[PDB]
Amino acid sequence: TLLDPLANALSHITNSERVGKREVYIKPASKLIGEVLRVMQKYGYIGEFEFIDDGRAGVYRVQLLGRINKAGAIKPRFPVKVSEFEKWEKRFLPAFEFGILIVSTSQGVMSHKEAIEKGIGGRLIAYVY
Amino acid sequence: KRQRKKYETPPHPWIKERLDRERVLMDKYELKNKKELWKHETQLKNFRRRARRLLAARGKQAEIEREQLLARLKRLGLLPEDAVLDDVLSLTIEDILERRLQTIVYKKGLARTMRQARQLIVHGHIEVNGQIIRSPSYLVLKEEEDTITYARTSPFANPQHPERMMIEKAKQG
Amino acid sequence: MVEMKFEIPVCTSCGREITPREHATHFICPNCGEAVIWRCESCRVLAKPYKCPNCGWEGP
Amino acid sequence: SQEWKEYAKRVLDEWEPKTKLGMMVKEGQITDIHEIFRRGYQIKEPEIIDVLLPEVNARENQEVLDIALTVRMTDSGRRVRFRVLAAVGNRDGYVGLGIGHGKEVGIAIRKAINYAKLNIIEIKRGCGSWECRCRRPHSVPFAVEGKEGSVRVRLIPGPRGLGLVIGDVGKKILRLAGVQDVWSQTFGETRTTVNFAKAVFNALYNTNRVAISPEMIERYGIVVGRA
Amino acid sequence: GKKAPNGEFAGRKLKLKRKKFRWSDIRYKRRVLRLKEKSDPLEGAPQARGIVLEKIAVEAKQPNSGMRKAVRVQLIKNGKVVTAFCPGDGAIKFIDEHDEVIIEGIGGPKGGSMGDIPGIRYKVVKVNRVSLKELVKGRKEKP
Amino acid sequence: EIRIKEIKENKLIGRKEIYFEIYHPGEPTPSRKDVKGKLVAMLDLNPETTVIQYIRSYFGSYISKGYAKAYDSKERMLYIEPEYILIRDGLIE
RNA sequence: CGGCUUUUCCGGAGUGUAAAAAGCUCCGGGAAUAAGGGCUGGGCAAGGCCGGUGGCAGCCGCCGCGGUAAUACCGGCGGCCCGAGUGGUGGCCACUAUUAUUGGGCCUAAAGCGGCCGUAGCCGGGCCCGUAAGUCCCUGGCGAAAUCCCACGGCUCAACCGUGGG
Repeated sequence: TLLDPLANALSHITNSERVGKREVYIKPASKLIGEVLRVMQKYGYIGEFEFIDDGRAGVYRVQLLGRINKAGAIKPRFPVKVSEFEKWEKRFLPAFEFGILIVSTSQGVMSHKEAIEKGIGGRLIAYVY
Repeated sequence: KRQRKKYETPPHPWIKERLDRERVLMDKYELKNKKELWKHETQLKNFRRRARRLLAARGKQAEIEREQLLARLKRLGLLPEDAVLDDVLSLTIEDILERRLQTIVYKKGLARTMRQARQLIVHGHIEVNGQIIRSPSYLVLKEEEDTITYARTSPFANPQHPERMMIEKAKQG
Repeated sequence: MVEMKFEIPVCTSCGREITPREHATHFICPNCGEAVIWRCESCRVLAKPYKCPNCGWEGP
Repeated sequence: SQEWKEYAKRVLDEWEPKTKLGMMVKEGQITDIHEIFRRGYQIKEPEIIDVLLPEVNARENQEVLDIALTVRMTDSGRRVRFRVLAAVGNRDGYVGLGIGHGKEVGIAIRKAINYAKLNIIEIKRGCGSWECRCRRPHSVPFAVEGKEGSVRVRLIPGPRGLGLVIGDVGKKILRLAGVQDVWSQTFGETRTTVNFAKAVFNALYNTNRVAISPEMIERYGIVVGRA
Repeated sequence: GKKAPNGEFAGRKLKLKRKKFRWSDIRYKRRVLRLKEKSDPLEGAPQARGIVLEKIAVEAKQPNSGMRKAVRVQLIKNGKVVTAFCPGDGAIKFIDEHDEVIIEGIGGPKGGSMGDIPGIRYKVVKVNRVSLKELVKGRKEKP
Repeated sequence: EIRIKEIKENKLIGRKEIYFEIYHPGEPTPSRKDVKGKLVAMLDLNPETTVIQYIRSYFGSYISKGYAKAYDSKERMLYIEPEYILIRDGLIE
């Protein structure tokens, strides 16, 4: 059973990247997935991404630019304050500011760097680098 | 609570590289025991840990602590007046050992040999800012460095002390 | 100390850089003859197609 | 320096080139070591690399990591053989590893040196530490992993002057590569120094593999090859 | 499969699992039950005082060969009798029947028997408040 | 050579506290009588009403620290001051 | 071989005692005038010769040496480490990702229940409206002192103690 669309999507993205496929289709096109896809695109990991009206859940189509070493979902959604970033960031980014974490906060799903700039906590949802 | 040693023993006592390096340092600077060297290295590690912790900290307290650390390090003379938080990781033990009382007085040419400097400091012939100090392991601040002179009542205040002309000749030679 | 920052080849079919000891291949474009395609071992073994940037010519 | 060019001249005057890579290094067309690496060519004449990298010939820059005595049993004796694990690398981000088989220790050492010469690789260096961030190639640019046998070694950037936080074998390997500080984390059997050295070599080689954006190059001051 | 549990709200099962499989360790199990403290003839004493009962030679384990001298000692603390090795060379002459000896551990693996000598656990340190090390060296003299 | 660094008058008690340095380079630590006789000169005090509490010789220092008091009437010390300090200063047998 | 200092010893003076005591600090006489413990085959790598014992005596944290030239026993010589300390024994932590949340395994090395159903528990499709309980930010009271860290200041420096911050 599909317990989670987001982790499956990120696993698919990484496995597609490793072989080197050009286009990736994400089957359970959820809103949180779309907000997620916006993020690393804003940071240049991917190119244009589009939604497709399939009539079941829609499908998210993305093209791969060969710039994603590994992407996954921090599953137990640990709540994190503003100061506790380096603790979790040391756990999921290979080096200092290498890659980005994604946080669901009061102001939306959005990048951990900008959250530090906004100085707002939230719940980690996924990591990619 | 009990007090604790201010020096950290090496993790393994019989590594050839560390053995030889410490032996070279011992012979050059002529400390009585490796205890003194280990104390100085522990001081170095303390400063480096403080720099490490501060470099990754954001907040007013972090800034104040950083400024204070740089101020003290400059006070010791271990850094230039335009030093930053980066080069502090590049400090070595030899920077500290250069700042020792014994090393400074010997570099001030009051001893033919730094062992003789250690004797002079122990016997109270060397005064810092007009105050004596009998610990050769004492660390000398930059400000103190110009006030280092012979003890007034000691015979070495006499220019005619028989060892004194030998000292000054070896300095000249 | 002048920095000898070279240009690391980047495989066209994927856009990845090529590791020093890979069995990649570089060759002039067989259609236009102007562009040199680089092709890394991962792309080569899987034989996923490459596209010329000049004339758009394509070929495994 | 001048001595190194002098030896380059001698080995140029003597070594007649055989492989295809030989001429455009004997003809002056190629001048950079990484000129070999970028095009995906192959090296089977060690004489090529020292012509570009005479610094290999230094005694300090060549290390002997392990001497082992392997015993092939036979119906009329325990015929033994020396396996020499050795590493040859310059202190500006190029290094190679090799294993030499010999009937004698000296010949084993020579063959290991030649094979380590032939397995030369380029390296990425930087300051990826969460603390240092000095933009100088003292450490790895970022965390990397190498695997071989049961050995998995994760190198993590470490602050300046920390000292190589790793076993002695990895200490020597990273010493000859021009890298100064690193945090290390090992899993599996580190006792078998051959597998451990191979795992460290794999990690250093994998350093190149990661995809990199132009911003992070300026961020970490990444050096690929010669600093 | 994947390691479980992993939910945000499964602290109880994680803690219970860890507690359950911590008992499978032997070091922690020994410490908590204080089994050594129940089994120790010394009852936790690194050093103990006893009275020699007899002298015995014991054969070392193969392939080693040798006749190791030792003494049976009746413990003053609790009365239980234990055998203790006599270190040094020819030390057995210095030791006599009904001698107040002081023994400690022998230092074998897990505090057990050391070297090739099996079953022994302790070595004699002092005799009649004079140490065996000097007596074998001869520097001091037994009372 | 005596250099006073503080003279506090305790109007409640009616006493002048005296805190001072004594320069004795190359010399022993001066005796109580000598310092008292030197102090009384430039401050014009009555020796009987003046008591010197302590004279501490700092290590490796040729300047010694000294603390004393100077009251107004002969009864104040008897009522207030510890009996032992006068015995040290000899004002009581 | 020559020259020199004063670690100690003697005397005085201060504090000192609410009393000596501390010999604490200053000055004076005067002298080269307090040093061991362990190891020396490898794991410890740190260190190589001589004589005795000869499957005995024995050593050994483990691997190992002794069955006659013993670099491993004993003794001498020499060497290495630490040092007013240095070894032996017992306990806790690390070593140890051999307790694994970070971060262990479960085909053949210890470990998948013989299988299936299902209660509790745990984990759960997408979109929109609502609450704002968890959550995140701000903010008031609170979490004794000492002890922790830092800068500055007092005891010669330090240890220790005070001031200010966290």
